[PDB]
Amino acid sequence: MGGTALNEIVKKVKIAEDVFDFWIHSPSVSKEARPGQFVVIRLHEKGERIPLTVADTKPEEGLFRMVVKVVGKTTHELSLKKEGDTILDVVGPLGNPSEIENYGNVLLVGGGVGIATLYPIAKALKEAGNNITTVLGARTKDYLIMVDEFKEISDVLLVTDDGSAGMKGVVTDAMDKLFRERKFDICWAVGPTIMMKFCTLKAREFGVPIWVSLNPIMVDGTGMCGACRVTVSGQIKFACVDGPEFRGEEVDWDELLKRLAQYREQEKISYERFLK
Amino acid sequence: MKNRKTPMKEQSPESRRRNFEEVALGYTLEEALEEAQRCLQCPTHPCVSGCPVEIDIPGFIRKLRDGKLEESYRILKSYNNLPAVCGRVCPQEVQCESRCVVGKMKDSEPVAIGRLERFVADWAAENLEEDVKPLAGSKKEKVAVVGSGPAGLTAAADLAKMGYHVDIFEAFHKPGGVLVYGIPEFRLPKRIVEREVSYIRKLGVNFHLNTVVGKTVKVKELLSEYDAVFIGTGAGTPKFMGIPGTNLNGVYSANEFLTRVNLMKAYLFPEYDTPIRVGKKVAVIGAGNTAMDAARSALRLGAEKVYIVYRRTEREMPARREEYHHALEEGIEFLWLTLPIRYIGDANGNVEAMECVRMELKEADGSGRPRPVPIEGSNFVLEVDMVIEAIGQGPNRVLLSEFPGLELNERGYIKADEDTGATSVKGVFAGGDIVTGAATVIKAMGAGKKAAQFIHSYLTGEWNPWQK
Ligand SMILES: Cc1cc2nc3c(=O)[nH]c(=O)nc-3n(C[C@H](O)[C@H](O)[C@H](O)COP(=O)(O)OP(=O)(O)OC[C@H]3O[C@@H](n4cnc5c(N)ncnc54)[C@H](O)[C@@H]3O)c2cc1C
Ligand SMILES: Cc1cc2nc3c(=O)[nH]c(=O)nc-3n(C[C@H](O)[C@H](O)[C@H](O)COP(=O)(O)OP(=O)(O)OC[C@H]3O[C@@H](n4cnc5c(N)ncnc54)[C@H](O)[C@@H]3O)c2cc1C
Ligand SMILES: NC(=O)c1ccc[n+]([C@@H]2O[C@H](COP(=O)([O-])OP(=O)(O)OC[C@H]3O[C@@H](n4cnc5c(N)ncnc54)[C@H](O)[C@@H]3O)[C@@H](O)[C@H]2O)c1
Ligand code: SF4
Ligand code: SF4
Ligand code: FES
Repeated sequence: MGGTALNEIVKKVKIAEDVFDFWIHSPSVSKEARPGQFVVIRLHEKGERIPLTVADTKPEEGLFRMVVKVVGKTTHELSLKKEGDTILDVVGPLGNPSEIENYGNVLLVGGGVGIATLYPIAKALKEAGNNITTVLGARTKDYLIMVDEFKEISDVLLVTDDGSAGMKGVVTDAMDKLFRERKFDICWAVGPTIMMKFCTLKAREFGVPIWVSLNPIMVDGTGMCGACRVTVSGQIKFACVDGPEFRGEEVDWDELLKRLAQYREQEKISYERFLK
Repeated sequence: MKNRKTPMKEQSPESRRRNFEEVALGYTLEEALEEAQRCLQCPTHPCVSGCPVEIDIPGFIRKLRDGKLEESYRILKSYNNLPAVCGRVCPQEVQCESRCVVGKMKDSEPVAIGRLERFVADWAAENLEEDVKPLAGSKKEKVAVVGSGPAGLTAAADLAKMGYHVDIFEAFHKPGGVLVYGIPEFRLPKRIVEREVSYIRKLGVNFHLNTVVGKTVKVKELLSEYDAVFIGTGAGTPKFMGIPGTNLNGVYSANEFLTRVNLMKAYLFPEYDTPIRVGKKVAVIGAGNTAMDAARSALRLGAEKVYIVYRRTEREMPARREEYHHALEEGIEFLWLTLPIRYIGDANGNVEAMECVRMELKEADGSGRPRPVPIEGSNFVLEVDMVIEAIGQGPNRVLLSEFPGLELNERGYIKADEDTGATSVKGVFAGGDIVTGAATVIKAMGAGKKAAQFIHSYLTGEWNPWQK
């Protein structure tokens, strides 16, 4: 033997304090993956199902990229996993792929880890011949860093730190400072729900419509229960089957924000874990 | 009056209400023998007519009383792949024991046929083992089975024995279907399901877990790389009523609640990493087995009050009668002829209440035999901090569309021959809830049996429904 096994963690890299980037060996998932899609994983037998985005794929070598923020137990445990370790369950690719054509001038906005989700979209847009302007925000500067090697290699990048390069603070301010120049009819927002809400609230805009990648609570990820329930326009959609990407104008943000806080008692399993 | 069923060991209501161990403990051998002597061995045996697959009921009961338990298991196994399940979960009240003549005597109960099937299956399951195999390397043809529920497991098992290459593809991490994520441990112990899976696994069947067909592997790949395909995906969407307050925190589909509780084991939290919301007063909408198991799952989580809320009367409740009583024994309260109008939430987000009305009978058959119409001024409110909606389920609409030429029924289920299981697509078969809609395990089993047999017949060239 002496080689790569199913769902092996091939490369692990710590790119920030509580942010970890994974390259995982899964030939099928890597081959069948379309931009905008995600996977649902389970670490151990007692483990839980959590959704995480595919950040990139190399089908020829059967690998897929994923970048994770540590906000609690499962993301923590995954970060503590070492090279050679396997993830117990990996199901994907789930969700509906991004709608990729040759539109025109496109604006992309992303936050910390959501940038990873925002990456294969960028590549795919640039794969379709779009001229992109990308906005990068993060938790901090190089203490918690955002991937420059992705965007600058893939497009012209405007860095919107919370007090460093480019403008200083929220990324909606960088979208705001288009003004004189600007572009024709597309904006993308991937990050925490608040940021995606605001990039939608760019509504002033130049009359440019927003695509957004939602992040609700998921269980199966196959559209079998409705945990990921979202109200688009006035009607109910499932972000695992109908999404995860929707049009921000039609997205109900307040209700999604309310639902992402639906389980806040979950801190308990973080504490019993953090003792060890 | 006189002839009633033989009592079996059962968990006390007060002790079992907080844990998930099985309620019905099962017959001892002497108890099974006592019950078996009650069978009158009717030459016409109407009991058989009450069974969906017409198991030779007086036969296995007779071999049981004769102390020949080995023959009894094989008699059952000729008709039914999953007897340790059906003995537990079959609605015998409306099927086989509903046709038993000793029940037709004046104020007498039928022979506990389900319990005897359960006994023979369990007696030979808990301890006794069978044999090794695989024989599934005999034939040339490869078959793809989609779904590891009762249907897919049965179909795969039968096809493997016939010598064909069998690949089961399962979306979840544990096989399979309702037997793992649907029906709770206190009704169907998972040891039985895991056992059968290993048994089918020992027959040489390959399980592709964590594989969503149409996503992990495309439909047109399954059709390209396989000789036959069985669609046993079952049906669970689920269906939301859509009333106001549906998006509130604390409102659940029975799918999510039970998937968390059964498959993800949120009641063993924080041993298992899957959490569930608190529910001191919980309302479950519907009176089916899905609603009944959900409510019963909820009470074991430390619920102070659990309510059943149902549009129709008691007699119209589809749930298994024994389990209806079990729910009552655990303290669950039933509200008949009550229909929810909206859910009331607080500022922080949480379900505090529920607006409801009462119902009655007026029209004949607008939709559903006794179609219920609400009553004005019957409108009231119920205070609940948790809500689980179990009003039904549906087929997978996107997945079926990826099958070219596949014809659906009245409202989304696959058009498929009842006996052969053959659809409008060459070489493709289907069975279970994906065809009939909501139904029984034994029927899903049977469909798997029949489809497997005609896949064999088709792959040998003898029979071909697809000509033009
Ligand atoms: C399509 C999709 C793609 C995603 N991709 C990424 C990604 O690439 N990188 C990343 O860091 N995150 C991603 N997320 C969000 C991620 O799923 C949550 O952060 C994750 O559930 C965190 O759970 P946990 O590790 O703490 O374990 P859990 O015990 O399951 O979560 C409990 C703790 O985590 C907190 N928490 C934060 N978000 C969630 C959430 N959605 N569900 C449940 N609990 C949450 C809870 O407040 C609680 O403290 C994605 C979500 C979706 C729907
Ligand atoms: C709560 C509940 C309680 C019930 N209680 C009883 C009872 O007491 N007595 C009785 O007789 N009947 C009962 N039933 C009904 C019985 O469980 C079903 O009728 C029977 O299981 C149908 O078998 P099936 O294979 O058609 O569906 P399922 O058992 O649901 O099989 C579906 C399987 O296929 C998988 N699958 C689905 N789609 C895909 C896909 N695209 N790709 C890969 N895998 C897929 C699913 O993950 C699942 O594992 C109950 C049902 C439910 C939901
Ligand atoms: N929706 C998705 O597809 C997706 C994918 C991965 C991660 N996420 C999410 O990433 C989140 C964590 O974010 P983070 O730790 O990387 O950093 P973070 O919370 O500080 O947000 C990162 C950047 O978002 C920009 N931003 C603009 N307005 C903002 C606002 N009003 N509030 C917050 N941020 C604003 C900022 O530039 C900020 O740097 C998670 O909650 C996870 O759910 C979402
Ligand atoms: S009917 Fe009741 S009694 Fe007559 S055979 Fe079937 S079981 Fe034995
Ligand atoms: S299968 Fe269900 S119905 Fe047929 S016998 Fe066993 S129990 Fe009675
Ligand atoms: S995750 Fe349960 S239906 Fe989307």
